[PDB]
Amino acid sequence: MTEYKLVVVGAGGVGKSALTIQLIQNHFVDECDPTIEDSYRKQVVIDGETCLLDILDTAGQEEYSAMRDQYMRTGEGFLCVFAINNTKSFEDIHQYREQIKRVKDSDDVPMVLVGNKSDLAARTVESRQAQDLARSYGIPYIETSAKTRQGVEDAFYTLVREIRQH
Ligand SMILES: Nc1nc2c(ncn2[C@@H]2O[C@H](COP(=O)(O)OP(=O)(O)O)[C@@H](O)[C@H]2O)c(=O)[nH]1
Ligand SMILES: *CC(=O)N(C)CCN(C)c1ccc([N+](=O)[O-])c2nonc12
Ligand SMILES: [Mg+2]
Repeated sequence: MTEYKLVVVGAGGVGKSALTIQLIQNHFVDECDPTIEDSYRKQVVIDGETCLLDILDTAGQEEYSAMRDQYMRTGEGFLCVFAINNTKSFEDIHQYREQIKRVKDSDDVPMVLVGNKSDLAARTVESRQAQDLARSYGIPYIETSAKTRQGVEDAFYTLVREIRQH
């Protein structure tokens, strides 16, 4: 079956695992082992195509992992995630993208910028700010909540659409 290899990167606590697990298990986790990193597979129909998403949910851990290296190199699309109530997480984004540009040796990597925790009445990073970080990158911005699923399918499926047209 057609597959897409997706990688989810971003600062600690942005909700990378929560997003993954909403897409896959259709529920919210109120917390998660902050340190665990693996890939999960998920069947979805996207734009009418039956396919599998193989999603490495990264952790922040003191580098080297061969598995992590393998996904950073053969991964077709990256979700770059910050939380909209955490300005440091948003500032970090450029480190994550830059590491992806290095491992993929390209300025044109299927990516999507995700502002998670859109449910919160806690916003510190304004939407237009992220629109502009994304536009400058030439990639889409999408705001999500793992708590309510708003934007989640859209984050992932826009990423697939970016992998396809690459
Ligand atoms: N309100 C809210 N909390 C979230 C959301 N996503 C994650 N969280 C919380 O943020 C914390 C970090 O989540 P986690 O998935 O471990 O983040 P990770 O370190 O990026 O994998 C946990 O307490 C989650 O319950 C979200 O969309 N909304
Ligand atoms: C942060 C955390 O609680 N974990 C990494 C525990 C295991 N999780 C989140 C997990 C395990 C297995 C599968 N799976 O088989 O597909 C998951 N899919 O989303 N989260 C999964
Ligand atoms: Mg995690």
